[PDB]
Order: sequence, then structure tokens, then C-alpha cells
Amino acid sequence: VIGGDECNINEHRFLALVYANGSLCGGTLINQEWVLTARHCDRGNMRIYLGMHNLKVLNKDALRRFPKEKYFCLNTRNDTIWDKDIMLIRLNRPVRNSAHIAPLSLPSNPPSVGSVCRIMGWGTITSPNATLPDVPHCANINILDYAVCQAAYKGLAATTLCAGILEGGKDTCKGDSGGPLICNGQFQGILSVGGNPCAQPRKPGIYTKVFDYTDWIQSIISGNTDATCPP
Ligand SMILES: *[C@@H]1O[C@H](CO)[C@@H](O)[C@H](O)[C@H]1NC(C)=O
Ligand SMILES: *[C@H]1O[C@H](CO)[C@@H](O)[C@H](O)[C@H]1NC(C)=O
Ligand SMILES: *[C@H]1O[C@H](CO)[C@@H](O)[C@H](O)[C@H]1NC(C)=O
Repeated sequence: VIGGDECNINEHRFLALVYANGSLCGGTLINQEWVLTARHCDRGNMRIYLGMHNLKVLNKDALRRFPKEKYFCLNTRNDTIWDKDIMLIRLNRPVRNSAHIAPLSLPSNPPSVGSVCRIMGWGTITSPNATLPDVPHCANINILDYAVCQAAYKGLAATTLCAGILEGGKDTCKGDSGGPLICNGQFQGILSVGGNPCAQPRKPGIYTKVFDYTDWIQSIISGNTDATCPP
């Protein structure tokens, strides 16, 4: 996250730290056994850490998990960038609520353009050139008119939200992918892609639009067979 500050230690109980093949991502605990992240974060041998804040001062209740179930959309476009960038993972064992662990559930509605959203992650706080923080950084950004992302980007995927600061300066960045966009207290986005360097004016982040995936998520977790992703 560029242009933010250290998150409050208590404001991200649903935030998962996802490590796969040395690559860093965020994720969101949506109930006691399941995490939503970006499918692009599935880079191999995934370890999912819950209840983490400082990577160098471990919360007493921090836990390590790995995927026991893993789902994503099988029909993805090839012409858009990271189409349907979402992956739903069931953890190997549940994680109970604790000081630093609690799920964030499914949004009741997609967010209005203009809504203030929190972004968060352990991703770089500088761009270009990686500077990885020991603590997750958080910033407030907004849901932007989708046309802003359409103007900034080539093959923008559908089922996405455009979020950032129109003038730049605050943004997610490398290492934050898969992490949540929380707007008005609701889990609305999973970071997929954005501009590099990060936080440029009119080059917002592209967040998979969680609301659109409600049926898919519920279908998978509720056990009814071979759900389908939204168009
Ligand atoms: C679609 O684009 C991806 C980029 O990730 C590339 O790996 C792949 O070769 C493309 N699909 C086809 C039809 O080759
Ligand atoms: C690990 O997997 C990712 C998949 O995207 C790849 O980028 C990376 O090169 C791999 N690392 C190794 C050991 O080559
Ligand atoms: C990091 O990359 C950027 C250009 O992409 C540049 O500003 C810098 O010279 C590189 N590394 C450093 C810190 O010197």
C-alpha cells in the first residue's frame, strides 16, 4: 500500500497473509474456514496466515493454514487482464474468533461510486522499487467511476471495481493483490491488478467485485455441485 500508514492492529481481523512460492498476497477470511484471494496469487505451496499484524512480532493468536479446497472460475477470458481474478479456499482447519482473527462476510450490495474504501496489505509501500513493511499498511481510497479504469487500462476485466484516488498518491501495490477492498464496512473487492508504478494519477486499482460472486461463493461453500462464476 502506497500513501497509507500502519493499520490499526485491530482493524483487519479478516485479513489473511498469503505466501505462495515466495510471493506475497493478501486474502480475506470470509468465515471460520474459508478465504477469498486473487487466483493470480496461486503461485504454489500456499501458506495462509491468519491473525497476523507484525510479521516480526507475531500476534499470540496468529495461525498458519493451507488450502484444503481450492476453487476459481474455469471459464476465463484470454483477452482481458486476469479475468475473474478470484480464488476461494477452504482452510485445512478452522480458525476461531480471537483478538486478531474474525471473518468478514459477504456484501449485501455493491458499493456506490464515491464510497470511501479501506485498502490494506503487506505489499510494497514504495513504487517503483519494493519496500516491504513489517506491518500491514492501510489507506482510504474511493470507488471511482469505472470509466476511469477503462480509460487507464487495456483489457480491463468485467466484474471489477475501479478504486483509488483520482489524483493518485494512495494505492495498493505489489504484494497487496488478493487483499480486501472494504467500503463502508463491507468486503467489496479483491485486489487484482493496477498500474506500475503504483499510485499514479488516474491509474487506479482493479478489484474483483465480490458482490458479483455471492452466488458462486455460496454455491460452492453450501455444497451444491459445480457452481458457476458470473459473466
Ligand atoms: C492468453 O493470455 C495468457 C496471458 O496470461 C497467455 O498465457 C496465453 O498464452 C493466452 N492464451 C492463448 C490462447 O494462448
Ligand atoms: C514460482 O511460481 C510462480 C508462478 O507464477 C513463478 O512466477 C515463479 O517463477 C516460480 N518460482 C520459481 C522457483 O521459479
Ligand atoms: C528501482 O527502479 C526504478 C525505476 O523503475 C528506479 O527509480 C531506481 O533507480 C531503481 N532502484 C534504485 C532504488 O536505485
